[PDB]
Amino acid sequence: QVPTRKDYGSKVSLFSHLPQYSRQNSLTQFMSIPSSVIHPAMVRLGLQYSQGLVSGSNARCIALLRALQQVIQDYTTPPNEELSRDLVNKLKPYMSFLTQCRPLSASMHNAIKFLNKEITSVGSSKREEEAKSELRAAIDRYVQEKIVLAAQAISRFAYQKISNGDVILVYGCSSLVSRILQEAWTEGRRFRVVVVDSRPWLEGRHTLRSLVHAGVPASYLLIPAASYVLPEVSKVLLGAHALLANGSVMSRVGTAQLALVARAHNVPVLVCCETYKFCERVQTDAFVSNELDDPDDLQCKRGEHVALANWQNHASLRLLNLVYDVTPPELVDLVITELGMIPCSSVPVVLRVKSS
Amino acid sequence: GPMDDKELIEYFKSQMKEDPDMASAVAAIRTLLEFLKRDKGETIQGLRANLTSAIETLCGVDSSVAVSSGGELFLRFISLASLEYSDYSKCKKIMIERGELFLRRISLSRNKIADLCHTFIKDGATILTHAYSRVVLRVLEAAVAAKKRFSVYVTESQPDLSGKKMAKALCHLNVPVTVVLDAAVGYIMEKADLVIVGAEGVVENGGIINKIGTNQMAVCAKAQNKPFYVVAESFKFVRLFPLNQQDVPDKFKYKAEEHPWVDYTAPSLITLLFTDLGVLTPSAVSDELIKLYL
Amino acid sequence: MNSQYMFDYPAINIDVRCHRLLSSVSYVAYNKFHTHDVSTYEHCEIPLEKLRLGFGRRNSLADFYSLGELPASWGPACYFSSVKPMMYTFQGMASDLSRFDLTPNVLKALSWPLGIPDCEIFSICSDRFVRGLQTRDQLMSYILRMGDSHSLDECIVQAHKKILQEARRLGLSDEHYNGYDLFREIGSLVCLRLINA
Amino acid sequence: GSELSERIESFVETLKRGGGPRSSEEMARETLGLLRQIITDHRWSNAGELMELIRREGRRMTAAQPSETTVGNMVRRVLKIIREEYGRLHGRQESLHKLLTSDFSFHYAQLQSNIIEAINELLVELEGTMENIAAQALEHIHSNEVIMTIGFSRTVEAFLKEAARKRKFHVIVAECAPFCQGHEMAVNLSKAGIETTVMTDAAIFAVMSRVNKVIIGTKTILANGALRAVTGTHTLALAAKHHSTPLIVCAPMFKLSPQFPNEEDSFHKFVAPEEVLPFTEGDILEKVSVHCPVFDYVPPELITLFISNIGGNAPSYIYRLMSELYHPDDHVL
Repeated sequence: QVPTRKDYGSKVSLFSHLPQYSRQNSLTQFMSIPSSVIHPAMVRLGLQYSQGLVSGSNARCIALLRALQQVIQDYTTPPNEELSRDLVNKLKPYMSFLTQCRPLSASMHNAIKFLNKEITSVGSSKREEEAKSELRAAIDRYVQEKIVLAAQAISRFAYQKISNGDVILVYGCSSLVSRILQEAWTEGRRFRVVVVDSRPWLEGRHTLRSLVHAGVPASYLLIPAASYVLPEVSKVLLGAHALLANGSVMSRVGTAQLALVARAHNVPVLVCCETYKFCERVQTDAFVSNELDDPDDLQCKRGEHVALANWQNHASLRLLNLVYDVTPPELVDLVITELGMIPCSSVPVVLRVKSS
Repeated sequence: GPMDDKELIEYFKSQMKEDPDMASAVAAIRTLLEFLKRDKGETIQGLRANLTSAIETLCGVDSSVAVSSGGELFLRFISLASLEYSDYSKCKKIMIERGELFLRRISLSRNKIADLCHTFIKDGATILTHAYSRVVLRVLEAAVAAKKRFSVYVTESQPDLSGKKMAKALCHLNVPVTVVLDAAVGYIMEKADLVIVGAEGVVENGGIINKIGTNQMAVCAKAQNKPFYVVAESFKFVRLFPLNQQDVPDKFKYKAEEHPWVDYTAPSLITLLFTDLGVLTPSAVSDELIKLYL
Repeated sequence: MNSQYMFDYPAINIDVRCHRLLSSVSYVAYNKFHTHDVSTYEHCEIPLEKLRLGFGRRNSLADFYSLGELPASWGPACYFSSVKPMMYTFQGMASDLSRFDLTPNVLKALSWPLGIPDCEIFSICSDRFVRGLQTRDQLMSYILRMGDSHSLDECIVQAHKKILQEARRLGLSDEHYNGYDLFREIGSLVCLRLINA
Repeated sequence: GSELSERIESFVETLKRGGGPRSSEEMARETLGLLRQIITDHRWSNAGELMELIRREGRRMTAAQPSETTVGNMVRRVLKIIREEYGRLHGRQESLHKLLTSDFSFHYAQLQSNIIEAINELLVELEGTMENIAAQALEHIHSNEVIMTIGFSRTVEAFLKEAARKRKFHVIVAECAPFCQGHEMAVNLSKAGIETTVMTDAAIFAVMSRVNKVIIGTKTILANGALRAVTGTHTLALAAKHHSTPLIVCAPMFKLSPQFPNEEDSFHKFVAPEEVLPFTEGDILEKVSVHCPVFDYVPPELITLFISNIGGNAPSYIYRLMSELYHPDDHVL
């Protein structure tokens, strides 16, 4: 079957319950060529997941749904079996392999739940090709409604909250935030954007380029200097990887810190997120559920010496590369969704109306 | 068409003057429904446009948040009624019937709020109020009718001394009341046991839009761990999301040096809201607004 | 937002072979909130996809789209109009030639604004013509065909712009053509061109 | 008839004199069984008579011991079930939608069977509540965590015992004086291999700076998200809020009461002063006022999360759950 990826390095005691892998160490080195137990599309998708070729939550969800469409297209039913059960039982090992390559995002989990519900809803009397075409169409419609129209509606809503001459502070890379800012500039709003970035990913640079290509004036700085720039900031706009049932915002590490520092400077905090990223689970801190990236990414060349080189030689030394953090609902002023302008406490309400 | 702007303004002012107890939003909704009674239209599109223009001119008459809240609520009611019936005649009959029922239901919200809120007043308690409010007067009347003894403090509301009017109205039923300055809110906060205020409009996130001095009293009560209760009717639920004091629309601040007439109070500064729907947390207002608009 | 609800939606069908002929817009049941704001003209719902909703009581329709906006409702069908109401001439004459069909100089004079001779505006301005739900499709299709766009609001803006351009060409004053009733303006201009030549 | 009356009288006297069912789940089960027996044995024609009878019985049981909110919660749940069944069999909440867009005398033969099967389903769901709550322990406890508890809560004990099967952590238990039931919790947790500490409530603040999160039980949950907990829990919540320490309430769904904190002087349970000041003090007892409140009121703003058999929720959502369990007309009972 599929072997188990080996943990890399020594983990912090408080984070010993979470996996921690190495970027160089791939899993497909122990898998057959051509791939038999795992569909080739899933193998390629996991390969680009583990190497970080696709990183955004929306991008990861879109790539996963495209790979699932390819798998459904290549799928055939076995004799004396049902489509609804066999497809799910065949997809389960693929999702396990993908999780082994990299822990699944919340949007990925929601997409998996939606696809499983759609497959289970396929009638037994339905023809194979008709069922496959219907599944592909359902995946395409899900992508459309949950991404494109949602982003358009969120941008339309956020246009009303952006005024001429204000300063908006953004963090990291978020397609929704960049799209919102681009349309806001296009419709005629005149403003400037402050971009905040953090090591080691430095994803914010991406957004910076987008702004430079849109004509929007922009500024760049690292997260520790955020407290220096917030006095001139009029509002903070943040993307979200997930919204939890208690109203807390699960996002890239440093988002909660930025929200706290903005609260200390009396500036409003707005979080933009599509409703398909809402989660029924709850989480009070960043320790119980999180992702451990490659610790070797923390090594930086300052001058001619790398201080963290061969850090595993020291027995007591540990390297922590946290991926996500949780912002409490009391640190978020407004949430912008495709449904409208709602507070954090309304997150469960949406979860009640989307399900039924 | 029928009942041009002059007649609409005259009817609104006559309804306001004939019954001073009736609130501005109730009078506006009555004027809109009585406009609906005589429209002589054949399509729902022109009806909606005419009602929107009527709401526009009515809000031109009165710059209160409650009038706009009633206008939006009436528009949503018309849309909901149109959603069920396609024929315009049957839809209009259903709209008239439902509007009469709606007027009957909203005419008695104050008594329900009083009956649900007077229980929170204790014997020998010290009640702090901000300005004149019919709902606060009604809840205090209901508490007095319950053979309960309490004292009331009220600010003078310098722009227009409605605090003096509230003090006289409270003395009318033999309630020990005191009048303090608008600058004496922090000084007298330590003597009050709980704070009860009204609201001209309830915003989406659970905060309230109220007289200019409400935010100071809410912040002072928060700094001293005093409960802050808001009595407000259902028809004052606005789908507005101000981020700060400057984000409040200017059509409500002025014409009702720099002298704004209203301010916004965040939901985190409010303990409970007493509405005709019941006793609610500020989070329930957003749920209600979401449920109303599909 | 209450201003985004749509009772009916205009579905636009445009034929590539000829824009001025067979290009139509039908109305279908929507009964839901639209993604954009809605403007109402003669019981016709126009999505404001390219222009923004505006407020006030400006005298002319140009006073709105000069700022990239459109009023929520204007025209004879609304009791209170965002634009200043006004009356246009040759309405009785238009009702008179409403009986005349498409069958030299008269054809060139009446070729406006399509560029191909047509006599539908006479039936539009006839006194026997009543505005309601049944006449939304034809009036909106005429507006769409007069302009060159895929959006109804842009078509209305272009129609008013060309009306103003012809008024400037024929020497009529700007203040007497504000856009209160676009089709009455079209009929009056057509009748003036007909009597001129 | 006579047997049902004897059972009702025994239940009322047990509630009045204390004791009886130590477990809250056991008390809920007994209340549901008593209500089922009332429905089966007593004669009624339509839904109105049954609702009035249930209202009278629930009023009697509530007046027997107002601090035991589980009985009243069960009565209101049965009333809501009856209302739902009658509406389903006869016809087809207050909101702005209902306000805008605009009789229990009818009799049905199969209504009683539907009520009984709904009550049986409710009991079945009640039996598996503790395991459902404990199944979420791993999602909230990480390695080498420090947990603080007060008193003896069976739900919290199950939570910690389930979490200890795969993770190592420390648990601090405060003895809920005077009835120091925290000692039993501490020894029970130590018997399961968890490293535990015993301390008095006076140290709750002092060690709070070294606590990662607080997991506590409760007696009642109010409509606004407030708690009726054991005495000393308000101080623990204040100490946790001072350090921004998350506070988790592991409470089943049957402890939700649609009442509000407006009621006074009946909230806390006052017991004999012997628990606080012994009778052997002597003459000074003549001129000293001794009060021993058993329960404490915790405002909703001091609570971070509620864990129930349906999952995790914020206090600000409690009202919605309270809307899904009880009809607004049954709050007065």
